Amino acid sequence: LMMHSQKRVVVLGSGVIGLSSALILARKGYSVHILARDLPEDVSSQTFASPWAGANWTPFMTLTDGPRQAKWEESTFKKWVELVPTGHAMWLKGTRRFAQNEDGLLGHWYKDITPNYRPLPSSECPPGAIGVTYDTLSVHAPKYCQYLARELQKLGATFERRTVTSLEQAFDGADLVVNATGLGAKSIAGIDDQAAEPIRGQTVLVKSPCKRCTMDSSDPASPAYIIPRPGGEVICGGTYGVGDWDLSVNPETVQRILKHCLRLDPTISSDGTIEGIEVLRHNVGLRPARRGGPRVEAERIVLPLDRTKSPLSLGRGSARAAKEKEVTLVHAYGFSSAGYQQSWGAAEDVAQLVDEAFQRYHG
Amino acid sequence: LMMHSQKRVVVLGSGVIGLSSALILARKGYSVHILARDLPEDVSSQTFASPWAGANWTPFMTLTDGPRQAKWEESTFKKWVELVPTGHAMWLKGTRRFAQNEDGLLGHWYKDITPNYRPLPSSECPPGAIGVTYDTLSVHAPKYCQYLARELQKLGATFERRTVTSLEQAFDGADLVVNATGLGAKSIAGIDDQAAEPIRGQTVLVKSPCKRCTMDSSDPASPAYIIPRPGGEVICGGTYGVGDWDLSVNPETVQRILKHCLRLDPTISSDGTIEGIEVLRHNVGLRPARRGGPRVEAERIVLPLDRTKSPLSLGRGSARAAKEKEVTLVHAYGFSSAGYQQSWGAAEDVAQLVDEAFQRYHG
Ligand SMILES: [C][C]([N])[C@]1([O])=O[O@@-]23[C@@]45=[C]C([C])=C([C])[C]=C426N2=[C@@]4(C(=O)[N]C(=O)N=C4N5[C][C]([O])[C]([O])[C]([O])[C]OP([O])(=O)OP([O])(=O)O[C][C]4O[C](N5[C]=NC7=C5N=[C]N=C7[N])[C]([O])[C]4[O])[O-]2136
Ligand SMILES: [C][C]([N])[C@]1([O])=O[O@@-]23[C@@]45=[C]C([C])=C([C])[C]=C426N2=[C@@]4(C(=O)[N]C(=O)N=C4N5[C][C]([O])[C]([O])[C]([O])[C]OP([O])(=O)OP([O])(=O)O[C][C]4O[C](N5[C]=NC7=C5N=[C]N=C7[N])[C]([O])[C]4[O])[O-]2136
Repeated sequence: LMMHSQKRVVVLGSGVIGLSSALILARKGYSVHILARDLPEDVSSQTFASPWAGANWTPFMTLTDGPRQAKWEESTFKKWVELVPTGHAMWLKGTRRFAQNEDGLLGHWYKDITPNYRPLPSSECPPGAIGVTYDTLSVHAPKYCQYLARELQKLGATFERRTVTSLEQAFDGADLVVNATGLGAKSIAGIDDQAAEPIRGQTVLVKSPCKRCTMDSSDPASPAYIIPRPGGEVICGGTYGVGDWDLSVNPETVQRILKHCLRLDPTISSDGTIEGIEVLRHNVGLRPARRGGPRVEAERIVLPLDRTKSPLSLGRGSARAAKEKEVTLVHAYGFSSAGYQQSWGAAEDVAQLVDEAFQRYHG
Repeated sequence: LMMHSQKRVVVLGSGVIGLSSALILARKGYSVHILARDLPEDVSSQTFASPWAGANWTPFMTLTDGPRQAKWEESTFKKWVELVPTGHAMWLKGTRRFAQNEDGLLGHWYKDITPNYRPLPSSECPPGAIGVTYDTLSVHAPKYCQYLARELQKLGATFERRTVTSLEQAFDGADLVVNATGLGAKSIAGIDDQAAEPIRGQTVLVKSPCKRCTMDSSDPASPAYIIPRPGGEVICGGTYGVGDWDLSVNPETVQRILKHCLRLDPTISSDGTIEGIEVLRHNVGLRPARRGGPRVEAERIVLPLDRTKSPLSLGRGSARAAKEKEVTLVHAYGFSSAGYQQSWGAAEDVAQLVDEAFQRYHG
């Protein structure tokens, strides 16, 4: 007769959001099992977003438009500062950010977070653009997820490859699931979220000692960015193809991205020419976005599902029947272009929802 | 000092085409190694087509439009007949095929292949449609690939998971590669085929003892088909979304497919109603098609690649340089909606090209 945990949770999804959420829960003493199709070793899989990110910290919203996003970003910056000594995050000093106009600088809301924030002179911007410079942070996206997974191993979390088609498959050995499935949320019966949408991102991974980050949103016909990452490499971008599921490399996009990034910073090349860029890989990932913004909230659901709950329910629609339990589903998906930079703060909010649900519903 | 093989080949890709090609080569005494991202155990992976097929034998072209396709189909039918005794293929007796008009019956070219071919009376067709009936064959798509893989194991072929980005990575231990990469052919440097395109197919897998196949192309607003497969299950379709990469399940498509299939055959349900259909899974796969039709041909290529051969070449465009060898690349991709029904005949043509290349170029 042993004393077993009364704090079991399943995390569905093993991208940066599921991993971060799992880790804070494990630290809080929950017994965590991670169920996912794609795991941190899957460093070239296009069926999840996390391998493909820069990943730097670049706020995209005003406070009024994105209050949660700012909270989550501010919290994650603090965490990444703590990771610099051990090399899991890296300073991007003197990052340059260009916008079409003052509005695109988002009210400068993050100016107390990124050190050394200040305007750039027009001489330091693309023609007709406006700019600021500051010190930000980046992580090596696949290696950061693998780090989180090692931390999870030590805290007793376990992992299992599974592809779920209906929610009851996740409510396996726990009465609370964290839904961190990115795009998958649309096609799981009992979630069925039609608002989930991809935002396609093509990049070129380059070998370069360049440690300068440049974020250029001043040309609406050509998104571009240069994001150095731990390790001797730079990610050159990019695209933001809303609703585009295409996983193939566009060769014309390659040329546009490299020409534009070269204009922003010639040192990404050996000799300043497109031909001097040492290309390591051409990449395409689908950012998991959501019309109406990221979903971070707790829902109570009755199982089994019926066709009345979900058009995708399995079995005969004719059912209604069977055993019947109520469970808690804590959503955490739709982070779009900002899942890494929001991940720690989002995870903190997920863990708070789990604590509150446990108090109300789980004894 | 042992006598080693002088007949090494790599097959790049492990869908039905790569597997079939590998198997005929192994039978011919080649030493075959299969390199692929997705292998036959990956029965729910959306990054290749082969898990998702019906798979039945339904010619789609006239002889004049598709001479190779007909050759390949006729050969594969003979092979599948040979597989019926051991349960790897199944007769679909009294299959019904509906078309909008006589032209859609393709000149009846296959009437000596499928037993019991004859016209249907209009009373047996959707209103305004024309029809024929015949006996055809189907295989269980994922299990058929797993069968081929067991046959390959016995003949000494080996497998390795790899995702290739540039052709030299495949020319590993062999001077001849079979390129059976489906959609992947567009994004591998040294192949770069912009004509590769997906054709998206959504289906509903249903549990039903129904053994009747119905193929309905008489409604251009609603493709539909019911394909029984070994095992107690039927695949209900479908869609043909040319150029559509969307991997998510469309709930409105579910309703259209089930309503239309029910009109064609009520016995897919327990009680003849949509609600009586026992749904096992909702599926989306991308057929690997190609503008200009399937590509089955042998090319000679110099390695290393340079930026002049491929916009996606790795390293600096500035290169031209390095060791330099010529190798043989035998293409086998772009089979669209007909890769299973063409697979054996296509493999026979691949193996002939390999024999001829070996004679001319490989000693
Ligand atoms: C500049 C920037 N920002 C940009 O560009 O944007 O972006 C990214 C992405 C991409 C694609 C790119 C190209 C880039 C990048 N970069 C970054 C940065 O820098 N930063 C940040 O922050 N971010 C970013 N990004 C974005 C990201 O990536 C995102 O957001 C994330 O990753 C997201 O995450 P999550 O949410 O976690 O998601 P994922 O990863 O996708 O994962 C999912 C999961 O789940 C699973 N599943 C699904 N479904 C299912 C499942 N399982 C089971 N069953 C079912 N059914 C999967 O598998 C996984 O695990 O930028
Ligand atoms: C009625 C009919 N016909 C229709 O509907 O159409 O179709 C299919 C499909 C689908 C999707 C569906 C839904 C259905 C179905 N079905 C069938 C029938 O019935 N019959 C026939 O014949 N067919 C069919 N189908 C179609 C099929 O599926 C196809 O064609 C095939 O599968 C194709 O094959 P292949 O060519 O082999 O391809 P895949 O599978 O995709 O594979 C590929 C491979 O490769 C690899 N990769 C790529 N990339 C790469 C790689 N590796 C390495 N590296 C790189 N980069 C992959 O992974 C694999 O392995 O019907």
